[PDB]
Parts: sequence; C-alpha cells; structure tokens
Amino acid sequence: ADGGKVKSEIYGRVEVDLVRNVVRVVESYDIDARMGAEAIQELLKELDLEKLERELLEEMKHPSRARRAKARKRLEVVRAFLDSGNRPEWMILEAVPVLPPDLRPMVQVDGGRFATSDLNDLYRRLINRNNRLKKLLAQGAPEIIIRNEKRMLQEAVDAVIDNGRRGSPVTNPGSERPLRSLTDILSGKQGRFRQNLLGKRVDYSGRSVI
Amino acid sequence: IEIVVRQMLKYVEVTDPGDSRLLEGQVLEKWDVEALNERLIAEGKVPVAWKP
Amino acid sequence: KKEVRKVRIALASPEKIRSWSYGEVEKPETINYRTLKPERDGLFDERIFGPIKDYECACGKYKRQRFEGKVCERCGVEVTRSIVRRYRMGHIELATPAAHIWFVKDVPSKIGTLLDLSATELEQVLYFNKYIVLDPKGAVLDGVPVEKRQLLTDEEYRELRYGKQETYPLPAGVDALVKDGEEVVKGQELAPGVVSRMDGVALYRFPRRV
Amino acid sequence: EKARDVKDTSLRVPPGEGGIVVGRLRLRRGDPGVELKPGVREVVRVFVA
Amino acid sequence: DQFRVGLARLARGVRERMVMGSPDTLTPAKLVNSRPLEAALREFFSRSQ
Amino acid sequence: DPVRQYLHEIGQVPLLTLEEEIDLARKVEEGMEAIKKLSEATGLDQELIREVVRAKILGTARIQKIPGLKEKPDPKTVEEVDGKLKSLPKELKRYLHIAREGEAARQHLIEANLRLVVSIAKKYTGRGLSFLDLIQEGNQGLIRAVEKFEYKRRFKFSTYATWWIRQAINRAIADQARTIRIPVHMVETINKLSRTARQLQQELGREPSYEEIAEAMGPGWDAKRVEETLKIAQEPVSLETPIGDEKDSFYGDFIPDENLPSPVEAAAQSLLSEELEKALSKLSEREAMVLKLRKGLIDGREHTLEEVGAYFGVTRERIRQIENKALRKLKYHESRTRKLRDFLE
Amino acid sequence: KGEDVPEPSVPESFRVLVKELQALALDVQTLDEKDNPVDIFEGLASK
Amino acid sequence: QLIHKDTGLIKEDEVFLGHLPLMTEDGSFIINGADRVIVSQIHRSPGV
DNA sequence: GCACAATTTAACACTTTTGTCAAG
DNA sequence: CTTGACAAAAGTGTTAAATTGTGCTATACT
Ligand SMILES: [Zn+2]
Repeated sequence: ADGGKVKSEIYGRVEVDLVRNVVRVVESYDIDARMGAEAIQELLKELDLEKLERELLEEMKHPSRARRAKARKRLEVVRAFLDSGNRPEWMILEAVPVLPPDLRPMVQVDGGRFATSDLNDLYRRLINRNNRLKKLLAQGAPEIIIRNEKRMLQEAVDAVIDNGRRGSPVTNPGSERPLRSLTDILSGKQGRFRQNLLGKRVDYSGRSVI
Repeated sequence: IEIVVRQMLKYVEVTDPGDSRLLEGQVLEKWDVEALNERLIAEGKVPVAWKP
Repeated sequence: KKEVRKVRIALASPEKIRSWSYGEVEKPETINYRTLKPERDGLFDERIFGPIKDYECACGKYKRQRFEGKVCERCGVEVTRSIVRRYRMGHIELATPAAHIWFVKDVPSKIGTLLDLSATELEQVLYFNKYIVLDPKGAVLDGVPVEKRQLLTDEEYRELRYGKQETYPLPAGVDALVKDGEEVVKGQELAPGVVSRMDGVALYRFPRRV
Repeated sequence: EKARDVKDTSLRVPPGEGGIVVGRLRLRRGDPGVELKPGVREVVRVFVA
Repeated sequence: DQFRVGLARLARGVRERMVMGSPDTLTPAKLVNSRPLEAALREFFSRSQ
Repeated sequence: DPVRQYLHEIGQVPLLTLEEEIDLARKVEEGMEAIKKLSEATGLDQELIREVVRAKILGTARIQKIPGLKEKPDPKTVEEVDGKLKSLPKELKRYLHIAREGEAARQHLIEANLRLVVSIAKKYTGRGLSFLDLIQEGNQGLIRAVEKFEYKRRFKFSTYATWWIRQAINRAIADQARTIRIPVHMVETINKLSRTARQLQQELGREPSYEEIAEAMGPGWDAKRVEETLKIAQEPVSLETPIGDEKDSFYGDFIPDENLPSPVEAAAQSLLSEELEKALSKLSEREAMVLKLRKGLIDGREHTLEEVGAYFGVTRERIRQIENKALRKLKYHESRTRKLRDFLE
Repeated sequence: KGEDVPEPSVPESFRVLVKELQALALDVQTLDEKDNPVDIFEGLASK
Repeated sequence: QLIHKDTGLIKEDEVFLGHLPLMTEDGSFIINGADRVIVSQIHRSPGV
C-alpha cells in the first residue's frame, strides 16, 4: 500500500485495517489441502498410469520379497486400467444414473392402498440433500454447514448403491427393514441373478400328489 | 471326482516371467502359460517358469 | 438382427451417463396426491422416461400411431409405446463430485491401491474429515516440510493458510501492561496474570475503558 | 351394444373350490357396531360348505 | 414385559408435555397418551413369534 | 460417524457473549449498508456487488464454477466488476472493506448460534429426517434469521432465530416427509385433525367417531370430510414387506401386470383384426372403405361425414346412409356365420 | 394355429438386469461375432 | 395423580390408557378378529 | 399457524361443428 | 343420392371458487 512505499517482505495472508491504518500480514503459506471426493478426483485425474507402470516395474525387481509383492499387487490394478482403456476419474461420479420407473414400480392394489420400492425412497432422499446443497453453494453459506451437508450427500449416494456397507442401513422411519439398494438386488440368494436368471417360474406346468 | 480335481490345480504361479509381458507372481491358468511358452519357444525367446 | 456371442463390462463415465439419461430428475417428488400423474420433474415423470399409455402424449393432443416419435409441442412427451419406461433412464447432476462406495470399501479397494492410500486414511479423506495435501506451495509442519499425498487436520490446515493466533482471557478490571498493536515475546507478560506464549503482535479485544 | 360406463367387478369363487352356501354376512359402513376402513362403502362375506 | 417397556415410552411422552405450555394449569388428563402403550401392545399381539 | 461429527465440529467454536453478539449484528449491518452505499457510487445492483464480495471472500473460482451449470459469468459479469469498483477514491474505497468484513461477520454469527439450531431440531425427531438431515434444513432457517435480524430492537438473537428455525423445519417436513407429495396447507390440516383426535380420545376416553371428531373441528366439517382427507393421509406400502411366516417371501412379486398384453389377449385382438377383415370383404367397395374411415381403421384416426363426403365427392348425407346400410348389411352375414358373435365380454 | 414355436430373443429379466447394472454406472455392452455393438433394446434407449 | 413440586397442590383426575385384549375360555385371544394363540417361550434363567 | 399472492379448476355464457330427419 | 332445417354435442371465451405456494412473527432458549 501507500502508493508503492511500504511493502511486505514475507509470504502470508494480508489483512486490511480501517481503524489502525495498517496493512498487516500474517505468516502463512497458501496451500491447497482440499478435503473430499473433489480432491481424490483431482489426484485420480492427474495420475499417470504409464509413469507409475515403468516405475513399478523397476520397483518390483527389488530384492526384498515384501516391497516386490506390494508393487505387484499395485501394478495389477494399474495394468487393468491400461489394457482396458478406462479412466479412473470416472470412479468419482458427477452424474448419478436414475433407474427407469417400471424398474422401480409404484402401483396401487386392491383396497386402494399403494405400494413402492425402497430404491424409490433412496433415489429421493438423495436428491433432497443434493439440492439443498446446490442452494447453499449459491447463497453463500459457511464452510461448516457445507462440509457437513456435502457429507450426507456422499453417504446418501452410497446408500443408493450399497446400503449397509457403511453404518446402520437407512430404513423407512418406524421400521427396522433395511432399504434395498442396487447392490442389494444383484448379490444374495433371492437376488436378480440366482432367482430371476439361473432359475424361474414357468408357463405350461403344474403339480400334484403321486 | 477327477474332473473336479483337475479344475482344482488348473492355475499356476509365475516365477521369472522371462521374455514374456507377465509379472513375477502374476498367477494365471495352466493351458494359458502352456501355450505362451509354446509360442515363445518358436519365437526364440525364453519361456516362463511356474509352480502348480 | 445380429448374433450375440460376447458380453463386455466397463466403467461408465459421467459424460456417458449423461448420454444415457433422457432428463435430470430435479423435484424429489413421486406423483400428485390427487391426479396421481407423475410430477413435473418427478422420478416417474412421463416427459422424460416415457408415456404411461401407449402412443399417447401427456396432454392428449397426439393420440395415435399416426404420429410416431414426434415430440409433443405442448406437454413435451414423445408419442410411443409405454414400454419405453423400462429402458429409459435418468440422471442427477451432483454439485459436488462423489465416489462409488464399491471401489472404496472393496477388499482390495481399487481407488485405494491406485492412489497408494490406505482404506483407513482414504476413508476420512473421502468422507470430509482430514485434509490431504496438493502442491504444498513451500509449506512446513513441525519442522518437517509437508509434501503432497500427506494428510492434515483442521487445525494444522488453517494454521498454515490462516496463520497461528493465541487468545488470552482477561478478568474484568485488569489492564494490559502492553500497548495495543505492540510486539510481544514468548513468556513476556501482557497482564498481571497473562503470559504470552508466542512472539508476535498482540491486539486489544473489546476494551472496557477509554 | 351400448358401452356402459360401469363394468363388472364381481367376485367369482376360485377353481377347485365348490360347494353350498351356509352363510351371508354383509356389513356396510355407517351401520351400528361396525367400523369400516376409510374409503370403503360395504363388505360382503360368504361361507362355503 | 411389553406392557412396561411400552409404558416407559409413555413416561417419556409425559416428561415432554409438562416441561412446557402452562405448568400451572395441567392435569394428567392432558399429560398422558394412548398410542405409546396401545401400539406397544397391538404390536406384540401380532408380530411377535 | 457423521452424527458425532457435526456435533464436534460445532463444538469446536465458542458461542458468543452479549457483547460479541451486539457487535456482530452491528458490523454485519454496517457492511450490508456499506454495499448499499456502493450501489449509489459505481451505479450497480444491490445484490451484484454483494455476491461479488463473496467472490473474493467466500472463495476463488470455486464459488462461481458450481452453482449449477449456470449462475452468472465469472470472468465476464464479475471480473469487470472486480476492477470497476477497484478504481475509486479513498471516500468510496473503505465502504468496500466494510462490505468484506461486514458480510464476513455474518458467518461468525451463524456458526455461533449453530449450537442452538442443532439443539432446537433435537426435539423434532420422528419426522422422517434423521437428525443431521433434519438439523440441516433448520440451519438454513438460521441463515434467514440472521440477515433479517435487528440489534437495535435490544432483543437476544435467540428469540428471533428460534422461530426461523422452527419455520424451516416445519416447512421441510411438509415438503418432504411422506413418499408422495402433499401441498403444504393440506399437510398441516391433517396434523390439525390428528391433533384433535388424540385429544378428544383422551377426554372422552373412548376413541371418537367420524362425526363427533369433525364436530369438535369446527364449521363445515362433517363425518365424510375427515375420513376423506384421512384416506389421503396414509402413505404407500413398502414392496419389501415380507408376507407370511417365512423369511423367503415378499409383497412385491404378489402384484400382477396389467400394463402389458397377455398372449391370450394378443391372439384375441389378432382374431378380431382378422375375422373383421374377411367379414369386411363382403361389402360394397365404397361402403367397405367409408366404413373403415368412420371407425378409424385406416390411419387410426376417425373421419367425420364431412371428410368422407369430400373423399368420394358425395354429401355428408349420403355417407351417413352408406354407414346405415353398411353395418346392417354385415348384420345379416353375422347373424348366420356366428364367427364374430363372440367378443361380447 | 399349429406353426412351430418361433425363436425367442430377450429373456427380459436380463434386459432389466442390464439396466440395473447401468444404474451402478456399469457399462454393459453386448457383442456379436466380431467385437461389435449389438442393440438389445430395439429403438428404446438409443436417444 | 399430577402433583406440583413446589405449590404443594394436589391434582388427581383419573385418565384413560387404551384397549387390552382379553383371553378367552380356551386360552387364545382374538386379534384383528382372528383367533390367535400365544405360544410359550424358553430361555436360560437369570443369575450367576 | 396465518394472511395472501399465485395459479389451478370448475363454472358457465354461448358459438360452431356434427349427427340427424322428412322430402326430393 | 341431395336440400334444408335442427337439436345435440363439442367448442371457445371469460369467471368465480378453490387450492396451493410463501414469507413471517421479537422475552429467552446456544
Ligand atoms: Zn401433447
């Protein structure tokens, strides 16, 4: 300040003072420490599978069996992403695929009462938080509320994916019945694989006593 | 029972990938590495050692 | 019209999923409590997934196969078979990118092996708990310079981007033996019972007398 | 044939189940000593011997 | 057992009504409740094994 | 665990002394008026300069790069404003820093009373929003109470805040809650009815009747209205509800499909579409056409007499008679062959 | 009518299985005799 | 009885609770108009 | 919980199209 | 096969009624 007179000789955050007429500088380094899925996305998006490959090659021929082993079991996944031709940043999703309505049906039965899949309520309680958040990131709200609200997003999203691999599974209020997510349909005895693919009810059949 | 057992031992662990693009300890099938070494012998390159 | 002998599997990317979706489900509603029709943006909305009735647009101006596929200029619904609602997906655009719990909590944990992190640390990291270094910008922590991939906490993070400051309590009636905006040393007294724990510039807070 | 607004909603006894009728119990709502579910006018109950 | 554990859920519905409103004019006629008990019994007599 | 998490994060900051509070509101409003005085300088909008302050305070390019794919141009409508307000005399310059620090303090106020908001939403459990989700919607109802506060009124911010916390919470529970969507007033009116029910069931000791419960409700209320809205009250049923005494059974699979044709129905509609074709062949060439033009068998759409007459060149009267003799002519063949006497449901 | 039963195509449980996987951001592609795209949903999800 | 902690004022006023199903002659209740039965349970006795 | 602007709906006055009848 | 005359049905326009979407209050309460 002072039209080119006083000048700080050290790094740090600058602080304006109207009362004491001073531009004070507080020692600090501008660092980008970002915490969250965003940062992880940054790293994954900047990764060089090729570099890490040729590096882990030299790393693997290390005489010690341990290091060699970890290097193997690493370059494994790396090579997977190589031969496949897929980018790891996709593992961090920006757009959540919504399943079609007839796949997640809601229909009324006799008596008039309705019915619905658990994945519907999941796919709903997701959008709620992802929305409120979008309003906050607009209207200028404090980092605490943001970091927490955004946390419930990363957990809700995952709840629509694998419900229960983290914490007590979300259930309809009042009931202890876990919500069935995408992964809940596939895996399992009665899942869409074992009950609706490798076996099924049929047509033109029947049974009786012998 | 024999069929089952055959399926039980059909995977071998790699030792010294040699001239192949394989990696030490990269476990794969029997017939696979077999055919690999088969071609490698013809191409003049050194085969791959492995443990059942 | 062509033989099917092979089935691949890959990782879907956000830009791909955007291609899949016929629309972004905004309003987290199911249907109207009266008309029982899909809400404007509701997860069952015909305007994107498809008609509830064969070859009928919502408003009902195009009611027949005579007009096929032509999008309605009133309701916005494509006149076609009502079966399309089983294969036409949606998507939800996340304000903040999030990861897929699969790769996160999976036994080998792909994203964990790639980034060269641990399931324990990458846990807090992705879940918004502890910060992670990206381009330290010539920073330092406890004498040992912090580098990328390292994991910080709230305190040390702010301490490196906002500097370090120490609050000293004053019992009513007591005065500061040090002048406002004056440089103090560690151990030096600011008040009869106040002992400075850092070299730097102290500042008055809410004076009780002038 | 006149297309009447109203269609047949009736209740026909399932296959394999046949016999006589020894009971008639019909309880319409708004009747004394009978509370019916909201949105339900009447209910009919038949017994088959 | 279900009656008492269901009654404690009423006891809490008691301790939240008295701590507000008008602490002067109150009777248990406004401080009790049915459902915390009623539903507690209705639950047992049906769903339990 | 996110639960203890939020609590500890808000437990990382002290609350506020009465002094700190009054001062907070003071500087905050000084910044809010500072921006207002800036609008009278460079001639910009009230909210323009306002948000642009957050553009240098609330963060770098992270604030305008994700309020959705569209908010307002960062390098264009902002950067020009970040330099347009940059060349001003010492008179106007200070009013900028007062906006930065003034708007800054707002955040401090919110963070401070956050330990209140969380303790407010605490007695609201059961709505169908688990704590954090419930608390969050309440926290935003703090952000409203803040910018609208007045220190001059010599009122502790608690009283003003709390009401705006309960407002937001009671607004979210009527806008989310139940799986299906319920317009706000109606959601409330439900609550009013149940509120009466559990009341006179308490006084009389026996549960009420649809007539008396409506009686104690007010004018216009009858025995039907209460049961009427009561039908709409109850929410859907989880398709995952296990039926029977077993663990291998569900409630979903027990639901048929009417939205798709059955094989017998396809074969049925096929038999009608065929038998009608051959039964059509036995008619006059003009009436055979005119017939399927009036039933919409051609283009799927029905053509009124006015159109048919313009198709052949006859009048709207001739076509009319043509149909009369047509149907009645197939009548004779049908009263015999009895092939199409079916399809009578 | 007597004709021999035609040759079926999509089990339809599988189509749903595939879309369910698509919800997991899993790209499931069906191929033919030479590494080539095969549309199992006739004109449906094509967009 | 609802009694004040300070005022020393007593207020009794009997109230209502709900409906408790009664057992029949044979030993089986009737829930939702259906004849059900409560089967005995068994578990280890309390103690050391 | 309420005053009320916002928007939807049923309300209804009335114009025009379309099925229709006795007579050429 | 054809006019002219009509009533019922289907339009077309402006309203009154209702239904639904919103901002908000101030002792203090963290
Ligand atoms: Zn339309």
